[PDB]
Amino acid sequence: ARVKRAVNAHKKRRSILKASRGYRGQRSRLYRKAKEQQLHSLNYAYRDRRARKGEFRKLWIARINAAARLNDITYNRLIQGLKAAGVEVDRKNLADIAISDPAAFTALVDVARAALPEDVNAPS
Amino acid sequence: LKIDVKTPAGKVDGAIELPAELFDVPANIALMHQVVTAQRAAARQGTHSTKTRGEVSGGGRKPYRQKGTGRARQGSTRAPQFTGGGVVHGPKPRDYSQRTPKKMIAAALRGALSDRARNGRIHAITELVEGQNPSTKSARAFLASLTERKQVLVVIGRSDEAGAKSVRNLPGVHILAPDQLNTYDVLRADDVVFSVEALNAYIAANT
Amino acid sequence: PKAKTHSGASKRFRRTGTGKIVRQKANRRHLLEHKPSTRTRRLDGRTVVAANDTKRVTSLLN
Amino acid sequence: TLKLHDLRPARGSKTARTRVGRGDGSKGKTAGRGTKGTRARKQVPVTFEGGQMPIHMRLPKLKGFRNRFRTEYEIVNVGDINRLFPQGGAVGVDDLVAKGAVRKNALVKVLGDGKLTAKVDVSAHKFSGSARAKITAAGGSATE
RNA sequence: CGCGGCACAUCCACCUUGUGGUGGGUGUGGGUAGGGGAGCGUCCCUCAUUCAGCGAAGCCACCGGGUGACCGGUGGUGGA
RNA sequence: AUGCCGUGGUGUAAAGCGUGGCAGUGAGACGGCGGGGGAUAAGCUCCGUACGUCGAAAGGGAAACAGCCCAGAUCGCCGGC
RNA sequence: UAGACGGUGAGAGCCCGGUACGCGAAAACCCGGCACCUGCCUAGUAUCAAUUCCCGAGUAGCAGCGGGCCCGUGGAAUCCGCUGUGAAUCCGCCGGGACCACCCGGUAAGCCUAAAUACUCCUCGAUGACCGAUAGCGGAUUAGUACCGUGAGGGAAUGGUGAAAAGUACCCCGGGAGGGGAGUGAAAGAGUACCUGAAACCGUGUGCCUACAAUCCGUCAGAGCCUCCUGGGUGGUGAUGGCGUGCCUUUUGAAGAAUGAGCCUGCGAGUCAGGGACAUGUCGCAAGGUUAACCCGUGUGGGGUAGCCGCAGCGAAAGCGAGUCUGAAUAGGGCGACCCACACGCGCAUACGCGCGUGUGAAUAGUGGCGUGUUCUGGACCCGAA
Ligand SMILES: [Mg+2]
Ligand SMILES: [Mg+2]
Ligand SMILES: [Mg+2]
Ligand SMILES: [Mg+2]
Ligand SMILES: [Mg+2]
Ligand SMILES: [Mg+2]
Ligand SMILES: [Mg+2]
Ligand SMILES: [Mg+2]
Ligand SMILES: [Mg+2]
Ligand SMILES: [Mg+2]
Ligand SMILES: [Mg+2]
Ligand SMILES: [Mg+2]
Ligand SMILES: [Mg+2]
Ligand SMILES: [Mg+2]
Ligand SMILES: [Mg+2]
Ligand SMILES: [Mg+2]
Ligand SMILES: [Mg+2]
Ligand SMILES: [Mg+2]
Ligand SMILES: [Mg+2]
Ligand SMILES: [Mg+2]
Ligand SMILES: [Mg+2]
Ligand SMILES: [Mg+2]
Ligand SMILES: [Mg+2]
Ligand SMILES: [Mg+2]
Ligand SMILES: [Mg+2]
Ligand SMILES: [Mg+2]
Ligand SMILES: [Mg+2]
Ligand SMILES: [Mg+2]
Ligand SMILES: [Mg+2]
Ligand SMILES: [Mg+2]
Ligand SMILES: [Mg+2]
Ligand SMILES: [Mg+2]
Ligand SMILES: [Mg+2]
Ligand SMILES: [Mg+2]
Ligand SMILES: [Mg+2]
Ligand SMILES: [Mg+2]
Ligand SMILES: [Mg+2]
Ligand SMILES: [Mg+2]
Ligand SMILES: [Mg+2]
Ligand SMILES: [Mg+2]
Ligand SMILES: [Mg+2]
Ligand SMILES: [Mg+2]
Ligand SMILES: [Mg+2]
Ligand SMILES: [Mg+2]
Ligand SMILES: [Mg+2]
Ligand SMILES: [Mg+2]
Ligand SMILES: [Mg+2]
Ligand SMILES: [Mg+2]
Ligand SMILES: [Mg+2]
Ligand SMILES: [Mg+2]
Ligand SMILES: [Mg+2]
Ligand SMILES: [Mg+2]
Ligand SMILES: [Mg+2]
Ligand SMILES: [Mg+2]
Ligand SMILES: [Mg+2]
Ligand SMILES: [Mg+2]
Ligand SMILES: [Mg+2]
Ligand SMILES: [Mg+2]
Ligand SMILES: [Mg+2]
Ligand SMILES: [Mg+2]
Ligand SMILES: [Mg+2]
Ligand SMILES: [Mg+2]
Ligand SMILES: [Mg+2]
Repeated sequence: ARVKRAVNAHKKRRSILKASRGYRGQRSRLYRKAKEQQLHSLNYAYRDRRARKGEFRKLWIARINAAARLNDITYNRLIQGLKAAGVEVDRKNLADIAISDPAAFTALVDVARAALPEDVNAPS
Repeated sequence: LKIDVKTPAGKVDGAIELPAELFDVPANIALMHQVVTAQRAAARQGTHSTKTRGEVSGGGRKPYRQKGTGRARQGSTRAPQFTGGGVVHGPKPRDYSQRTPKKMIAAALRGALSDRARNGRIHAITELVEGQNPSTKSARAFLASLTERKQVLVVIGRSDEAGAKSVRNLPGVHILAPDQLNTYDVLRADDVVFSVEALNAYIAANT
Repeated sequence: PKAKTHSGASKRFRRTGTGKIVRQKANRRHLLEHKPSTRTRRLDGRTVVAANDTKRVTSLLN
Repeated sequence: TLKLHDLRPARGSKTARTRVGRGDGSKGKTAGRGTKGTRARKQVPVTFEGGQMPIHMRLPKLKGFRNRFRTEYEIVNVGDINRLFPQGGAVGVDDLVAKGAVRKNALVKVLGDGKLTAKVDVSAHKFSGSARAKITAAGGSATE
C-alpha cells in the first residue's frame, strides 16, 4: 500500500496560503515562508486580543481625563468622586458619553465633586 | 431445533434435529471477530516486496569524495534519499496467518451457525437438483423458493457434483464442504442451506 | 530467531520457588586469613539480588 | 441476523500503534530518544555498565555442579490423590496421568501433603515416608 | 474579580448506583526532554449501504463549519 | 539562631511509600545568603543553601535587556480591582 | 456444468475473444504393454566333528604437530591431515569421553545405492488488502542503450490526442515559424508543443495604497476610497497610532554576526521476522493449556501429544520432600508451603465455623491466541567517513 502524499499534504498548504493572502513578498506566495509568518501572526493576534483590553481602556481614560479637565476636575479625583457617589459606570461608557452627551458628563462631574471629601488631601 | 428438509420441486419429505449444544452456542462477538480476522489474514497472500538500498542495482562506489565538493556527503547513489534509491522499511514478503487455537475456531463456527439457526436462516435440502445432470436454472429456482436474499452458503458433500455445478455459477452463492465450514463464510451468508448428508456429516463430526 | 540467555548471569544468579533471584556474595574466594569469621559468615550463603539490580539481572537471565 | 459488519473487536483489545517521528503534536523529532549520545542512535547492551566490572562479573559463580545423572520425579501428593480418587481403589501411574495430576512418561513419586480419607491402593515409584504413613493410615497400600 | 465557552481530576445525589450517564459542587488546565490518553487526514482490503457520463477523481474559486489535525456546501474545470 | 531526628495534636485532595511498564537527564546559567581557590580580580572558578529565577515561563516593570522585581498565559470580553 | 478475464465509442453472462464443458495429433519426443532379446537356475541338501586355513596395510595403534567436533589441548574420548614408528585376522580388531577389569555393541582400512531434501537461467498456467512512469527491474521509452572511464567498471533520462486521424481542406497575415477565420470532433476549455493540468515562476488588465520616510514586513486599533448587495452589511485596499528580535538545529544562553534552508512540486527516516524476552490490554479454555513438523482438504478447515509451559520445593550433590539446606542441635538462620471472592455440602458449633469437598468465577492459576510498549539477533529510525 504505497500512498502518494500530495492529496493529504496540500490541505494545510492551501489553508496557510489562504490565511496568508495580503502578506507581501514570499510570505503570501511560499508555504514555508507563509507558515512562519502565520505563527507570528497568530501569536501577535493572541497577544493583541488581550492587549487591546488595556489599549481601549487607555484611550477611554485619555478621553475621560480630557473631558474632566474641560469640567475642571482631574481624572484622578473624578474617579474617586464616582466611586464615593456609588456610580459604577465604567470608563467605556464614561468616555463614550463624554463624547456623545457632554452635558450628562458635566452632571457626572458635579456628582463626583459632591462625593469628594472636603479636604481631598487630609487622612481619612 | 426442528428444521424440515425441503425437496427440490416438491414438498417436505421429513425433518432433521439440530442439536442445541452445537447450533445454539451463544454468539461471542469478540471471539468471532478474532477468528474472522485471523481467517482473512491467512487468506492474504502477502507477496509485496520492495528493494532495500543494498538490493538496488549499482550504488557500490561512494559517488564523490567526502570533502571539498560543496555538496552533501552521500556514500552511495542508492541511498534512500536518492530518487531511484533503496526503500527504507518498505514491504517485504510476509505470511499473515495467525495461530488461533482450535477451540477458538470451533467456538466461532458454532456461534455463527447458532446465530443463523436462532433466527431460522439454516435450511436442509435433500438435493439441489432432483436428477444427475446439473441445471443452474432449476437450482436457482429452487434456491429462490428456499430464500429470496442475496448471500447463501450451500454446504454439500464432496460426492455431489450435480448440485455443485448447478449452483456454482449463481451470484451470491458460495459452496463449502461440511469439513470446510468456517466462520467467515457462514457469517457472510445470510442463508445457510445444507444437504441432508452434509448437515449429518457436520453433526457426526462434531458429535 | 530465539533469544540466548546470558551465560555468566545464568551461572551467577538463580531463581527461587516464588521467583526471587538469588546470588552469592563476593570477597569469600581468597585472602581469607585476615577476614574474621563474622565477615566470612556475613558473606556466606545467598542473598536476594538488590531491588534496583533486579531489572537488569532478570533481563540477563531471560 | 449477525453479519460480517456486525463484528467487532473487544473493547481495549486493539490499541493503536504509536507512530513515532511524525510531527510535534506527537512523539516528535527525536522520537522519545531526547539525546545526543549513544542512546540517540544505538542500543546499549544490558550487560554494559559504563566500564566498571558488571554485575554478571563482580559476583562469584553459584557453587556446585549439576548432576548429569539426576533422576527427576513428577510429584503427586496424597492430598490431590484423595481429591481425584474420593472412593479410593487401585491407583496407578497411568491412572493419575489420565486424571491429570502428573505428566506422562515420567517416574512419579507420591508425597505427603494434604489429608487421606480414601482406601487407596497406589502403585507409584519411590513414595515419600509421610506418603506411605498416611496411605497405610487410611487403610490403603503403597507399592512400587 | 465579573460574565460566557471548553477541558482534566475528584466528590456528592438520581438513572441497570460503575460499561457507566445526568445534575451540581470543589480543585485544577505555562511548559523543553520525556511519559500517558484521545483523535484528524491519505491509501488499500472486507462487509453493508449509497452516489456517479443528468458527470466520479483530481484541481480552482467562493460561502460556511468544528476545540485541533481538519470538514462541509455551492459553483467552475474535468472526464471514471 | 537556624537546620536535623523523633513524637503528640491541628491542618492540608492530586502527600508519602512499595512494586511493575516507559523514560529523559547525568554540559547547566545567573541572582541572594555561607564558604574555598584567585589579588577576600573577573559576566572567573569550586562547593553549600525544603534559596529563587532562567533552563522549560508568556504577561507587567527594569529605555533595550534568559537568570533582578511583580506575577505563573484554558479560551473569549471595546467590564472592574 | 458458461456471472473467469479481457475487448467493444461509458459498469456487458446473453456483441466479440473466450469461459464451464466436450473433442483433438501426420510426425517428433515422453510414458506404458506385448513380443523379440539378454542374463541367472536346473544340482544340491541335511547332520556330525571342530584337527587345519580365510576375512582387504605402510592401514590401525602409538608418539609429535595441527584441524574439527559444545570441547578455545584440557584428564581429551570419537573423527580428519602430515611426520615418525608400526601391528594382528576372530583364543583378532574397534567403540562404549583418560585409563584398567568386566560386560555390552560392532566388524575399519573397497565400491555402489532410489525416495523423502536444495535450487529456477528457462517453459506453461494462475495469483497478489504488490508497484503504477521520481514508483515498479538499472531498463514500460535506442537499455545495459546513450553517456562516462585507457580499462576493470559505472550507467541514465524519456509513457498517455481522440472512440475513430475523422491529424484542421480552403482562404487570409507571414520568408518561415506561428496564428486568424473556416472545417472535424461530444470536446480543439483534446491541434501530433496534444488526458487531467497544481505550485514555483513570468506577463497583461484592473480596484485601493504608495515619491518627508528608518518597515522580522505581521498584529491590534483605524480614517478614507473602491466594489457588490440591502444608513447598514460584504469583499478589496489600508492614510494613520500602538505592539512586535525570522524558522530549524543546538545551546547556560541565539533575532543572532553559531548551523541548515534560493523557490516550488515530487520523493526522503522506529520497519519487519521469530510458538524469541519482559510487561501490559483483550479473548479462549482452565488444573490444565497449547500444539511443531507433518497428514488430509479448492481456503482461511479438520486432524496431528512429539514437545513446551503450568502442576513442589529445598540442596553443590547424593538425596529428602511441605518441607529442605547448614548444623552436634527437639538451636538459629536461608529458601519454600500455608493460594482467592461468592456459595452449598459434609466430620457438626442451638441457628453464626476450622478443616475438606463439589461449584461459579466461563483473570481462577496458568496456558494459548491477538493488540500495544520495551527488548534480543538481524542494516534494525535514516544519512555520513577516513
Ligand atoms: Mg495587507
Ligand atoms: Mg487586564
Ligand atoms: Mg552494494
Ligand atoms: Mg560506503
Ligand atoms: Mg528502482
Ligand atoms: Mg490447524
Ligand atoms: Mg574457595
Ligand atoms: Mg576463616
Ligand atoms: Mg522539526
Ligand atoms: Mg540520552
Ligand atoms: Mg549533551
Ligand atoms: Mg539532533
Ligand atoms: Mg578500568
Ligand atoms: Mg498543558
Ligand atoms: Mg496557569
Ligand atoms: Mg514533549
Ligand atoms: Mg457527455
Ligand atoms: Mg460540466
Ligand atoms: Mg483515488
Ligand atoms: Mg474546501
Ligand atoms: Mg464539487
Ligand atoms: Mg469536481
Ligand atoms: Mg558525564
Ligand atoms: Mg557534570
Ligand atoms: Mg554546579
Ligand atoms: Mg560568595
Ligand atoms: Mg560563571
Ligand atoms: Mg548560588
Ligand atoms: Mg519572563
Ligand atoms: Mg517580562
Ligand atoms: Mg518594554
Ligand atoms: Mg484603580
Ligand atoms: Mg468482466
Ligand atoms: Mg595422531
Ligand atoms: Mg580438536
Ligand atoms: Mg574388514
Ligand atoms: Mg564393507
Ligand atoms: Mg554413494
Ligand atoms: Mg535423493
Ligand atoms: Mg518449480
Ligand atoms: Mg509466467
Ligand atoms: Mg524507473
Ligand atoms: Mg570509450
Ligand atoms: Mg485555423
Ligand atoms: Mg475557431
Ligand atoms: Mg460540429
Ligand atoms: Mg472535455
Ligand atoms: Mg506541456
Ligand atoms: Mg493538457
Ligand atoms: Mg507622502
Ligand atoms: Mg527609530
Ligand atoms: Mg503597524
Ligand atoms: Mg537544554
Ligand atoms: Mg557556547
Ligand atoms: Mg544565522
Ligand atoms: Mg543575519
Ligand atoms: Mg558548531
Ligand atoms: Mg547556507
Ligand atoms: Mg536446583
Ligand atoms: Mg527452616
Ligand atoms: Mg484469562
Ligand atoms: Mg503488526
Ligand atoms: Mg550508519
